[PDB]
Amino acid sequence: ASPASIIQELASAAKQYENNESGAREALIAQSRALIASLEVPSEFIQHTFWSQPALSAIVRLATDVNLFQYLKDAQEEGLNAEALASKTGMDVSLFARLARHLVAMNVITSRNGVFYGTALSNGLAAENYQQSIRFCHDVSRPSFGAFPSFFKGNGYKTPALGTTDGPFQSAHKVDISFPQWLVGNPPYLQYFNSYMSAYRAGKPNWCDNGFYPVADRLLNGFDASVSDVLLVDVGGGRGHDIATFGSQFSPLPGRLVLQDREQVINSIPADESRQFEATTHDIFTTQPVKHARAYYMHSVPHGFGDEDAVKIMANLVPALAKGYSRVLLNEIVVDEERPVMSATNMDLIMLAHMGAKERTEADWRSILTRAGLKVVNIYSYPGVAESLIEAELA
Amino acid sequence: ASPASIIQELASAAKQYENNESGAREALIAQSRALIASLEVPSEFIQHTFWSQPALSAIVRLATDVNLFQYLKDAQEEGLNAEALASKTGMDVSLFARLARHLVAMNVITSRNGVFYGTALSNGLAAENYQQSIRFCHDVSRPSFGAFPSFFKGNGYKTPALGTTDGPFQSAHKVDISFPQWLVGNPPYLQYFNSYMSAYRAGKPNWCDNGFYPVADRLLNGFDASVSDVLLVDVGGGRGHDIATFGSQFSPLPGRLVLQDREQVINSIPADESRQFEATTHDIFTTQPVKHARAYYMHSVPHGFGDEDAVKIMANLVPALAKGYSRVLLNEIVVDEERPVMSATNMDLIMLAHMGAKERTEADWRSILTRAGLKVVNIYSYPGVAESLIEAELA
Ligand SMILES: C/C(=C\Cc1c(O)c(C)c2c(c1O)C(=O)OC2)CC/C=C(\C)CCC(=O)O
Ligand SMILES: C/C(=C\Cc1c(O)c(C)c2c(c1O)C(=O)OC2)CC/C=C(\C)CCC(=O)O
Ligand SMILES: Nc1ncnc2c1ncn2[C@@H]1O[C@H](CSCC[C@H](N)C(=O)O)[C@@H](O)[C@H]1O
Ligand SMILES: Nc1ncnc2c1ncn2[C@@H]1O[C@H](CSCC[C@H](N)C(=O)O)[C@@H](O)[C@H]1O
Repeated sequence: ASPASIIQELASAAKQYENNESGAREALIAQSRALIASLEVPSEFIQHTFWSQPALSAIVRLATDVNLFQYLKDAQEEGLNAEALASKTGMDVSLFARLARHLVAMNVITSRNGVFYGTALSNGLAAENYQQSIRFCHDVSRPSFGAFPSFFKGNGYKTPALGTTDGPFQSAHKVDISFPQWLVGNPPYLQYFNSYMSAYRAGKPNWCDNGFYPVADRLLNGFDASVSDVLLVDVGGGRGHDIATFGSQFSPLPGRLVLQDREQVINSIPADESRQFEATTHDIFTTQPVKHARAYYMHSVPHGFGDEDAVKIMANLVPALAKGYSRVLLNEIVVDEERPVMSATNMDLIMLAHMGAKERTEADWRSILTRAGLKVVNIYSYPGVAESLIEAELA
Repeated sequence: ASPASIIQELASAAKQYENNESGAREALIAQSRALIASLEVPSEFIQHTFWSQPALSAIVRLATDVNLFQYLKDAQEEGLNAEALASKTGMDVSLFARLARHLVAMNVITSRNGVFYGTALSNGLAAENYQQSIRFCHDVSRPSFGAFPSFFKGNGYKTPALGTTDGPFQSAHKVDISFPQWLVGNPPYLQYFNSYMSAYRAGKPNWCDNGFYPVADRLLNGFDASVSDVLLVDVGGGRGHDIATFGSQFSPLPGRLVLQDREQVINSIPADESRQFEATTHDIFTTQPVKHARAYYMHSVPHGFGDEDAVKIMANLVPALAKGYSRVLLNEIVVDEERPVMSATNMDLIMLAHMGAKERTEADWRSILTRAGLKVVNIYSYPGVAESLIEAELA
């Protein structure tokens, strides 16, 4: 596509974005990246990919060590000049201004008349969960990507056979243990990971939002407390950010909300008297203990496991399902391989770089659910959202 | 700026780009990046910065090990499917398709009906100098950026005092020697660097192009073979790509073209009977041996050196200058600190990450030239071009 036609497509998406159509924001972003790619000469592609972005990642990482985004957030509309910010961060003024000016050039913060100002982005990055996301990605994920060329050359350009212990993660970090075992052994990155799970897709429409999955019609309609008093179990739900969002959207709840994860995750949940869920320890590789709930929900859980393990994770729900009553709700990326998109290839390579795993096509998921004893009822998607919602049931 | 106003600015730049105005291509790219930044939520910024781009750098690096861009270039409009390309590259078909699909999603190659196709970008990246640029950046530059957070935390957030031996480069690569000494000791990266110098700003208007520096009026007009038969000396000109471009644009030449660089650079220049320059060894830290030439040109040379060394590099030209006749032409970035731009902060952080050096403001350069014994005549710039052209003369 020529730049001329992409300029037209971009103008068309801007109209849809002004009219507030679903997915138009993401489409406008996608047209902009296509436009850049159609105009950039290879030397500019080299500079952006290999200079601007590694420098940007490093400075953003450095920002979380010196409290930079928090200070700019506090300054609000007044901002701070380099001398004030260097003094607050304990940095050489000259060094600080050079790093800050790259953030300005990358559109992360703004600058006017020698004063630096926070932005919606940088103010958002000031939050603790984004701070820990940045540290995790730069300290843990980045070296694994850096190891891809040499790891795959050494392994003969093969897909990791075991996934767990024979991937680029193990080579980058010079261990022979799995990524989950590495996290348990390497504080503070396990708790950084748990904060990260509330940030990696934040601000995107959730499965239970309007026009995505019909929660009311499929779950609340026909809820039967005589079958079970449990409305929804979130299997592997982290610190509970997804299940809490569910409860706030469908209150008063007709039944209980049960969060299931690892003990170290459950024990890190901060106290809250307004909590609408019960936090419980469960191992996804044992049989589901909550029997006959109206819904079992998983989000980004079996995508981190090979086929044999994914089948076990789904099969372990089967003994708990009430026939004709219990829904299985799998919130995962469904890869369309004829239409590759960043949101799907991103997570795919993240799975390869940490778990040695992969994102799956619709035929892939159907095969896994069938081997588990489940059958697909319907698959729901939403424009601009990475994940689909697969509703399954007892085969 | 709201997205609405940026959409308007983008439409205005597209008109200027259609009318072929100078710098309009770069301006259109800049508006697109601003638009993306105004629409992206922080989770998408995290995914792009810390997932998409490190993965993209790694795959592009892997591509140079398996000859991928060259194969797609050879396939021309027919393209290749994953099975054909995996067979040619010696890669697992599944592994290859996942990596290739990320290149498609990042707009580096295209895909239709399961067939992958080269692009202007990927076909350009197939050239040997871009191949070696990619290896240099991923193997040498990338680790240095990755070391920024921990290096500056360890050094108290100070500008490298010596620059040469006390910077993030030394920490990333675990040496105590300077970057130039490291290159000499680490084949093949020195010759990769020399290929890289012909790629890092290729495709951009040169200083001697129309509407930039008036070569004809300032140099050719008034050329005097009785003063010297040398028209232009390129001091530190690499393998000669800049001086060869000069000769092809201003032929028949009234005087000689002299290239000066390190012996290992001169000795790597491939033979060419149509060569219009004389390749000669010279050390920029000794007095200029070519006396009274019409012009002495440097491009991206003193920007890699601290103030004391930059002064010496410029002062070493002074004994060779013919008063009233010899021009000094310094082709370097001139940083406008009130208006930060990617092309200037990019190179600034590259200087920090390799040389422990920095890009300079106009007042910075004037101070250096004055201490060297030179005075500025005029400074020329061009829309969208990173470097300016400072014409100096004997003070
Ligand atoms: C499915 C898993 C990880 C797979 C994954 C993701 O699901 C998501 C969304 C992201 C990444 C990731 O690796 C990532 O890096 O960014 C986002 C399980 C990882 C295991 C534990 C933390 C348990 C440790 C214990 O034993 O207690
Ligand atoms: C000014 C120097 C480097 C400074 C620099 C650049 O001028 C440019 C354009 C780039 C980088 C860079 O480091 C870079 O990384 O990307 C582009 C001199 C480096 C020394 C030698 C190669 C001599 C070795 C011997 O002794 O023979
Ligand atoms: N064996 C196991 N038993 C229970 N939970 C597990 C588990 N292995 C991994 N998990 C959990 O699976 C989750 C995967 S990350 C996804 C978290 C959350 N559902 C979200 O999308 O935001 C983590 O919370 C992790 O602790
Ligand atoms: N002491 C020295 N004497 C001569 N040349 C030197 C030198 N130190 C570094 N150089 C040269 O300075 C150049 C800097 S990189 C710039 C290369 C070229 N002018 C371009 O812009 O494309 C390299 O070619 C390097 O070999």
